[PDB]
Amino acid sequence: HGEKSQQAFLRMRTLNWYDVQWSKTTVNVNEEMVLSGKVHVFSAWPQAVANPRVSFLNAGEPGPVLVRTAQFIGEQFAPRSVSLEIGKDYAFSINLRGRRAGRWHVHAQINVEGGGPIIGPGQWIEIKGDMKDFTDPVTLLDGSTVDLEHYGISRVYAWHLPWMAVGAAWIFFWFVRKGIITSYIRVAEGKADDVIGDDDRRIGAIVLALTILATIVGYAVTNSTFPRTIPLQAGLQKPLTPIETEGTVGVGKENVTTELNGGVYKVPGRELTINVKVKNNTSQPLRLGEYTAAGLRFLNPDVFTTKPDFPDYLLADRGLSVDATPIAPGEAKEIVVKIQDARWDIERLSDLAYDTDSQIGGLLFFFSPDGKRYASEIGGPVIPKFVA
Amino acid sequence: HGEKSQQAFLRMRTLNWYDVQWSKTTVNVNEEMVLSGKVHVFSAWPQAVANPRVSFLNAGEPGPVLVRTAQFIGEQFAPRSVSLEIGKDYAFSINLRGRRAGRWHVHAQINVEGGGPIIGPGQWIEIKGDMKDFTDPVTLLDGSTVDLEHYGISRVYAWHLPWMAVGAAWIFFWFVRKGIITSYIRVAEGKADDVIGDDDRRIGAIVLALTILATIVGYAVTNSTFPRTIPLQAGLQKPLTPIETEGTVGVGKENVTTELNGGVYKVPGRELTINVKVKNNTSQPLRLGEYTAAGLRFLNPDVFTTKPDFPDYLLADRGLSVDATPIAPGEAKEIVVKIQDARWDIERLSDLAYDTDSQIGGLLFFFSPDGKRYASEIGGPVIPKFVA
Amino acid sequence: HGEKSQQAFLRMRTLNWYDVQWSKTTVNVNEEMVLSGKVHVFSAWPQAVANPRVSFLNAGEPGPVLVRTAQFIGEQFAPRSVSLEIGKDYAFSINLRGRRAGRWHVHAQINVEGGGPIIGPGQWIEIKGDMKDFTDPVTLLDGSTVDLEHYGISRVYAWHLPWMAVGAAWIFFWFVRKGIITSYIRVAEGKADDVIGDDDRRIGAIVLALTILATIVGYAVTNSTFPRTIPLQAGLQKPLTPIETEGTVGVGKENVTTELNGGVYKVPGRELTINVKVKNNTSQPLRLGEYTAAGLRFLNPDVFTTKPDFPDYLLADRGLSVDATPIAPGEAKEIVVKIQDARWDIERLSDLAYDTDSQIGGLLFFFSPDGKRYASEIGGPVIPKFVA
Amino acid sequence: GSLGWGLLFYPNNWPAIAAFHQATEQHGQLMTLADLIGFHFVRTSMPEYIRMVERGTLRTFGKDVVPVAAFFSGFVSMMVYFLWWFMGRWYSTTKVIDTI
Ligand SMILES: [Cu+2]
Ligand SMILES: [Cu+2]
Ligand SMILES: [Cu+2]
Repeated sequence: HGEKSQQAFLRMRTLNWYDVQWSKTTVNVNEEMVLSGKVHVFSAWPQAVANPRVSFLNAGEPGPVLVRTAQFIGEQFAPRSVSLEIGKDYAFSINLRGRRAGRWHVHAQINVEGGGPIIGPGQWIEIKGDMKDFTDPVTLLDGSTVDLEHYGISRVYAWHLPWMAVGAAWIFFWFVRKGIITSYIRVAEGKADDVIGDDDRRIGAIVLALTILATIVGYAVTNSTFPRTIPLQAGLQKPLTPIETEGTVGVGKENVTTELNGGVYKVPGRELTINVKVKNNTSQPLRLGEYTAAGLRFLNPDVFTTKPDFPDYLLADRGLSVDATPIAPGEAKEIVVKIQDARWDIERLSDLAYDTDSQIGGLLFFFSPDGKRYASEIGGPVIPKFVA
Repeated sequence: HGEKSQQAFLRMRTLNWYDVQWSKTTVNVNEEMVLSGKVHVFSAWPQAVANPRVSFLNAGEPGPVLVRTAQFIGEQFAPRSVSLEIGKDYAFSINLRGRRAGRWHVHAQINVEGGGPIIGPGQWIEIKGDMKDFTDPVTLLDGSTVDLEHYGISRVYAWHLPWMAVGAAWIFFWFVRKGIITSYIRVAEGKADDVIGDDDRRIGAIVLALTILATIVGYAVTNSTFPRTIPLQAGLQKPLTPIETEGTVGVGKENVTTELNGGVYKVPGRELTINVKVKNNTSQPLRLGEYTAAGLRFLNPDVFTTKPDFPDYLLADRGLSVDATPIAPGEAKEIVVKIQDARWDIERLSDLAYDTDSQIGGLLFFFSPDGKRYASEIGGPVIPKFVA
Repeated sequence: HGEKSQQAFLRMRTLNWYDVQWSKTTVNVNEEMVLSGKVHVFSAWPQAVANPRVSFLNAGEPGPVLVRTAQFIGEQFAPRSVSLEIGKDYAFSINLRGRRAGRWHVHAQINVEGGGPIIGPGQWIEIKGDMKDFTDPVTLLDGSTVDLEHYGISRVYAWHLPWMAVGAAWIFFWFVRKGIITSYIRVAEGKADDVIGDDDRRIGAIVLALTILATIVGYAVTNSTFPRTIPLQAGLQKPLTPIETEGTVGVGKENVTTELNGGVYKVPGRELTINVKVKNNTSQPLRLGEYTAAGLRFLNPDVFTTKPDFPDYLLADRGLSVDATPIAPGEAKEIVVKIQDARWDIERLSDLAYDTDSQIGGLLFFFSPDGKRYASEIGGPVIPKFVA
Repeated sequence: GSLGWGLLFYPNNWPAIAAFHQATEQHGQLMTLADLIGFHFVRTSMPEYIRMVERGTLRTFGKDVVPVAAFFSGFVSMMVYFLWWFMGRWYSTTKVIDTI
């Protein structure tokens, strides 16, 4: 939920999220769901954020209200850290299992090691049931099942609480057999040996013998239960495979390319106006239908006549307009694009005035007569207009 | 001017400067001029110098004798740091405007973050006029103009001097109302309270109230003047676009490739003899016309019958010779090249004997029958000949 | 010899050694030999080991029992550090000269700056003769020969031992002319000046003038002998050239590609079973003849009916099998490959259960009807089977 | 005292070191005898990259490498000398304490 407070320019110029989807928006305790989507690694990665050579997919969520059961990105199962290449796109998905009854807002998230959290689109997901009923389970290599909700916790208490009890007993022993005040006085007066002589040392030599013993025993037993164990599995995963369908920025024979060429945003305000040198590059006439920034979607309603299923906070129908004059094929055309919506302000993207680099980022989505969507990356310096 | 003292091998094997040019060599105070040129990022970049992933274009010049007005490299406006890829070429230019009357020696310069200054060719630039006359100016976003030569400086003084005066007053106050010696003595004797009792504290309490107040006020006021300000704009710039015309090392279908295959320089001396494996690769017969090293130009006078406009210190007419036997097309030929000129020694390139890596670098320029110039990178180990 | 103790997974997923060859396995003192081979830089380089951007080729050998005379890698003479690119193959060779009579085990070795030693295949090499007879020699730039076995060593002693003697003399002098005990007592009593007054100071002033003099002399002399000297030559070498014949992973028009898809190894054990998605990709039918891991060779005896010359500890004839059903051309086939041999356990590759990333690596070698060998990289997670 | 100690270090070593800074050409490369000795007599754990020796910089101006190093060692030795003198004293302590 933090995303509003993060720096506007970093949000636009790092990860570009698209096609984010939640399998369900209501689930029972124990029922699965999948958050999925695609992401584009911005080609002019900001200094402020380390190279995303080391990154981690995650479910942006208030504690384990939903248990993650697996996740994937770059066509790999990704429980560990992964490399993202600057300029490429990756598809990801995260299998979530309902655990805690309530109405939670659940995000796509990636963390970069040099830089921190990057928060994707999030959606409310209602969970029904009683957490008492939640289980896992999980299959060991030996074939047996365990429920991770509870597995191992008994043994932990079985070891920890006895020792803490023993520890307290030992404190209370000495505290009783000698005072605090008595012992201070004794030591201060001179003896000292009235506080401790063997066989106080006998008692200690025995307690210690018992302790080492209990420790050798406890070790050997737990070694018999559980005779085959492995070290934590850790380390960066082999390189990912980017999206190649179809396309999909700088992929395939046919594409659109956009160069930003001046921009203006109103401070305070709701507006951004940009000039874009388009080239196309495809063998189709294209109209510009969409501009995505920080998960935010700005829609040309000439293209999106309907009008997608996607989180309210983040869905705008004024990403307009072309003239509907579909450009090419082969044609190169500077178009003025005027972005206007309340959400630009509400998601604090207007606070780019506060940032230390006044610069826009994101994907432009162009569409043919038929379905076919062609994506190009837009970005560069924009200037503020200081209004009343 | 430092370049001579810099280590020979690092100067040859980092940036390779070509086509450097000074719009003018004489200019009035306020009159513009452009320094421009191209640079080739040597393909075997030396350990000692950090990767040029973070660099900065600069006017090598003795303080602001000429104000820089803008600059560009890799086809971008470059007021901040830029990335140079190893192997590529970039073109740059710097708009200078005359400020201080005199005869200054103005270089092209690039600094690498890991490594330090790399100094390109420089040229004398006379400036005429009187610095009293120098102005900028510069347009704010609100539309108004300011002269940067003077802008803001009053307001600075207006704040700083009164405070220093207040500071001085307070010191003098106490130094008078109580002595140094009297105070020392009083304190040393026992009192102490004779030096400071309220209402010395009353005076302090009031001066502090007055200070805080003056601070709040001066803050608020400067907030009313100037109610719209931005943070300094900082950070590395998006990747540059390399030179692609038209050949231009490892670009296009047609090219020359040179391998160094033995070299000998005289210590002490003026000479360097190198064997080069040429391959061409173009569809034209090529003669070798030039060798550039550290901004230094060694010309074949068979090709340069005339004989370019370029700083005297740096222009040699003994980069000779081929046999004038124009090689190919398609032909692969080991040729002996003999470099000899006073400037090799004068620019301390002979001091490669002193260096920790005895190794040559730079560009070879081959020419067709007509104009067409084809550039290849040469470099690798050379051996000294220890002469009398 | 240490290699057995190194972590199994690091060994498999770093350098992949093939075609390692020892010119001789018996040699006389002063007689040459060449260790040569090729290496493949695994494509999913482990976090635990720095990028091999800085590495060094070496003869894994117990002190100088053989003197290295030259070495080469990436078609470069490599006395200094070199870059290895992830995914590429490089061929290397090392010229060794016999020096110490005995039976030594001599390895191919590469060290990565971030990470440490990677040990190649090693072979026993018998050396015959008497070390007394060993020489070099070596030719200086001025033309003269020297024998490095002995060159310079006299001059060192000539300078070192006098000064040590002089230093002792000085100690003994004061030790005698004053006592330890006497001097202590004197100083402790009050004087102090009875221990040292000029002309003890005169003796000092003279010894010092003699010392500086001897030092100016010795310098100027050694400056006359040896009047032309160079600093140590140090630094990373220009980028290597990878193997392009022919091929040879991800090189040329025709190739095999393997994807690991599940694996099982027995703990404890001798066995590894892997499913391999093959594609081919060549215009020939291919049988899988070899799997190389850590220098270890696992051979299909259907392909290797004979049966190569290669160190016993490291040569296995159960890398079997296909069905001998030669796959393609153009065919994509998932094949079960069963690796079994004592050497898997002996070279501690079974101690992958102990590692912190349970994961296999290496080259698969496919063969046509005729000779032609087509190499593909295999690697990925395996699972252990916990047996009795 | 410590300034001379610094300055004299390279000079009093030169006589022993100069032999090995004679040049040689191996396979097209320039090498000192010193590089070549290290190169020939194979150490299992001594990769050339590990050295930590001068490899050049864009701020060396000369010709000045040894003299600046010698003076730098001189000036820094002053501080270390002070510190170690006083530690010589501390270690010369004859203090007797009363318990452990
Ligand atoms: Cu949220
Ligand atoms: Cu100059
Ligand atoms: Cu061995």
